[PDB]
Amino acid sequence: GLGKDHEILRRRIENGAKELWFFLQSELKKLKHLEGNELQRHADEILLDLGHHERSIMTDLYYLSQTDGAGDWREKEAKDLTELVQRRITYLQNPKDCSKARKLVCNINKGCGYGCQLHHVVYCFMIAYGTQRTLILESQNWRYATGGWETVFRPVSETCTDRSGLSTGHWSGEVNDKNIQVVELPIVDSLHPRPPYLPLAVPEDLADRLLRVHGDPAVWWVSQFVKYLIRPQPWLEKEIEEATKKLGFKHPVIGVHVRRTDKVGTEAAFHPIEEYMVHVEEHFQLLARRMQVDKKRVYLATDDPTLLKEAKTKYSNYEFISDNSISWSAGLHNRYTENSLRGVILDIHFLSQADFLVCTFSSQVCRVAYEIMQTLHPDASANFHSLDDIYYFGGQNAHNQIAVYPHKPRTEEEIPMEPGDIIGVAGNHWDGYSKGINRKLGKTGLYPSYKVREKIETVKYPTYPEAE
Amino acid sequence: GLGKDHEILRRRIENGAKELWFFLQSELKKLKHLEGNELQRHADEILLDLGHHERSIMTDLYYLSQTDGAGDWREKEAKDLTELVQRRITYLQNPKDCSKARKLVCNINKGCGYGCQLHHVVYCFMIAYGTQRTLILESQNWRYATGGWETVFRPVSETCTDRSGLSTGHWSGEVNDKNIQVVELPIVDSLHPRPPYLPLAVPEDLADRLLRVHGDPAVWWVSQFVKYLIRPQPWLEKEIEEATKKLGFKHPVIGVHVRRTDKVGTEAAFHPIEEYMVHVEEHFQLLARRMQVDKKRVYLATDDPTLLKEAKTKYSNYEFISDNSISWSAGLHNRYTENSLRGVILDIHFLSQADFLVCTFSSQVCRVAYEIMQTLHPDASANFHSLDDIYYFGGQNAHNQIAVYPHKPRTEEEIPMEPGDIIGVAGNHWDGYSKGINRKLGKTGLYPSYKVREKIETVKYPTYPEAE
Ligand SMILES: Nc1nc2c(ncn2[C@@H]2O[C@H](COP(=O)(O)OP(=O)(O)O)[C@@H](O)[C@H]2O)c(=O)[nH]1
Ligand SMILES: Nc1nc2c(ncn2[C@@H]2O[C@H](COP(=O)(O)OP(=O)(O)O)[C@@H](O)[C@H]2O)c(=O)[nH]1
Repeated sequence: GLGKDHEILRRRIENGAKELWFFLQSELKKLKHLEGNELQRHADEILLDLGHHERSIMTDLYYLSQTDGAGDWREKEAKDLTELVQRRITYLQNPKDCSKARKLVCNINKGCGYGCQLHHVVYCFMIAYGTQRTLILESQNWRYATGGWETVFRPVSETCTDRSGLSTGHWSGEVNDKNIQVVELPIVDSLHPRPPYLPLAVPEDLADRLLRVHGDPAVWWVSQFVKYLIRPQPWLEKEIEEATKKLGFKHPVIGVHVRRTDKVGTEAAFHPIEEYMVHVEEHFQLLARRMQVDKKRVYLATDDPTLLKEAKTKYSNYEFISDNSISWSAGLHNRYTENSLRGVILDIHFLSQADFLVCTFSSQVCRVAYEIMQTLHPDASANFHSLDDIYYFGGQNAHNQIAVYPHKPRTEEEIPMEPGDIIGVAGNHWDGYSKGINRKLGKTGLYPSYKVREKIETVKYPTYPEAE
Repeated sequence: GLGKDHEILRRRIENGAKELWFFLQSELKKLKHLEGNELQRHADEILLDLGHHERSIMTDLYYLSQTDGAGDWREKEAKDLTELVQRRITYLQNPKDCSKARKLVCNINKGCGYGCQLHHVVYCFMIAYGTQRTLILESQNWRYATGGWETVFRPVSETCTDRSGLSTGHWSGEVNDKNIQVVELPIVDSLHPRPPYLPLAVPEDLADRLLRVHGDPAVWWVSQFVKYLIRPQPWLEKEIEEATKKLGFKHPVIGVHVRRTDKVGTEAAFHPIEEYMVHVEEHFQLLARRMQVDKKRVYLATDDPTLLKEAKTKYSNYEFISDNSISWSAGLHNRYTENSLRGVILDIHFLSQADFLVCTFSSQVCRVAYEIMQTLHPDASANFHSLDDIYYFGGQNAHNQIAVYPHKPRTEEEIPMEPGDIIGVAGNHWDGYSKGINRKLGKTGLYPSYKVREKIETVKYPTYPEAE
């Protein structure tokens, strides 16, 4: 039948939202007959009260997601899917005869940072999976560690790591390469023609089961290849375990990635420590409603060695967990060394293990951590707050949404929408509005974020029946 | 396991609420840097936007309550519970040997109106059910019908309507009356001592099952005795069927009870038609998100014969279903007579069949309609908006709540609250705040309504196993 707690919680969520609406209607009407100081003090007081009121609703929603076996079922179903995908990838990557295997050769040496390079391999991997070719990762002279991938990670194959074959060619399309045994894939920006096995689409054979389980199936798919790629060598597995003990990493803990140095004034903006911490504080207030928070722990990953001292001074009621020598190694002068490589691998590891992630998704470092985080819980798709971009995968196809409720523009900055219009989302402004193009009309501008739904794209991937 | 629609909807409720919070933080920050007419225009625009947003959340919460068979299950369980209770009541009321049966004698001539008098009979009935006494209703000279209860309703017993017995006494307590066959019950104001079988408590053997099904078990329990009492005589049953056809009562329709005449200046205030209609319009806006509303219908029940015309000209886009001659029969100089009794019974009936009820809960007329409504759907506990009181039953024990989140008073009109404090609630101001007494501190004042939860009270009632 129906669960007692499920029904109490659903009714409490309804009633809490109603009480919030009652409160808002009364307070905004009072507010619009004030001025000067009294107007501003009341505005602030309303926001304070709304914060706690909204967090109690979120708290009941968290409980609703777990009652009456839901949490256990979601865990068992997520575990079952990941074991299936990993089992497929492993079968693909370990043919019996390497001399006769179809192969796709990826070169790690894209000229960029660790996250960008890791995502390059993921993109190679996703296309190899889609074309039923064993991924051959060539990583000699990898600028972080010229010994190659196996400096930190397991080889991507136990049986087939050789690039030999009866015929080799540069990628030219799935059909043309039908009978070519070894195909060389370039970086995505040089890829012509593009195949369908790219983010943010998901395999159509997994799409239905994924909706039952995960809030963002596109990231889940990406993360399955990240999971396989970062299988640690024995020594790295030990380094992570030793770091966990030495740093005192324990829960609850919130991860904060503050990207500075060369990202400032090229691809992203400078963000002061206070802009990250408002969301850290907001989230610990949430956690405190459902668990006791002995100590407010923040794992701080940054390429600015001076930030740790600044944060500690400004937030003395927080315990900042952070490896300042790792920060030093991320500086421009030492970035492309093995010591630095392991610094970022560890920072990304602990970022990914946190209960919540606050950062700028414009940085590949945070995206990797967010991606890995998906492999650690049934549905961690919402456990982040980004100060700029929404989730994206460099080289993805167009991210589209579908308008569900009509919108009449109130200013010229807003675009109109009718239920069913394809909206190409460029970003969420985290203020109730997103920016995108209404492809129906060809107009670009702002629209209310709640009035659209995600347009999840599917692709016919192989399902590797033999892997069972 | 978990339903696909259930999970999509829960996540959409979460995101919808997140986006509402993002919107409010942005818009309230903007409001506090505006003044004058500019400030008032933006505040009105924000409220329009918020309304549509809140209803999209409420709509999804509605859909959530129906997915994966929850509606069918809720329907079947509500039917079993009422069939069980009615079967028990019918067993209690119809002993084989009336001359030997324990009886409780109730006199209908409490000096008040029909709703108050019906609830007096409910109060007698409830105490009779708890003490395993057959209810004996004495209704001669009823101010509404000199011929008594059976002028309109069926006798409360088919086998035992005679007050005879070997001993008789005035109420003096279940223990002192253990061996007294016939006990005479006064009105609740003169009841000494009080037994446990009064609202808002519910029977402990039903309490868990009612929480799975119903949002206000106290009203559900009351409604079970109302349902039994208003079983109609043949002439009145046909009268109801003919009024339905003649008035064009069909769905969707919203019931509006406007109580004036002698209630104004004594127990309630005058409320203009506009005040009821804002909530009528708001609920039709909600309904339109999930269904096609061909016409916006209102069943107007009122004791002011001049209102139907004013309402019709003020709301030319609405269809008003009303019996103006019933409104006239309710006039002060002619209210206590059968034709008027018939009028209020039909008015209450149609109010109770509406999809939503807008009224003043300070009027017993609306409370009766709200109670009957609980017997028409699995869970209609929330299908109302009162302009003044919350639900209450005349004579009920103290309605207490339990503070769940702490509260520091911002003004002197508010009371402090700590988790666990017992709060005796006087009312809900429908603005985010309630009024009550923090019984721990002995302070009266205002507190945020969402910070408390309802303290469901249970009583050990007989279960009448023999009734199966
Ligand atoms: N250890 C560590 N290294 C960082 C951090 N932020 C940036 N770096 C270094 O700078 C590089 C940034 O390049 P990339 O991973 O492609 O991410 P992006 O440039 O921020 O988009 C990383 O790979 C690291 O080597 C940090 O918080 N910790
Ligand atoms: N037919 C009809 N009678 C009404 C209406 N409002 C009030 N009355 C009459 O006035 C009485 C009001 O007394 P009561 O039922 O105890 O409720 P209350 O006085 O409003 O709290 C009703 O019982 C009716 O007899 C109405 O809308 N329709």
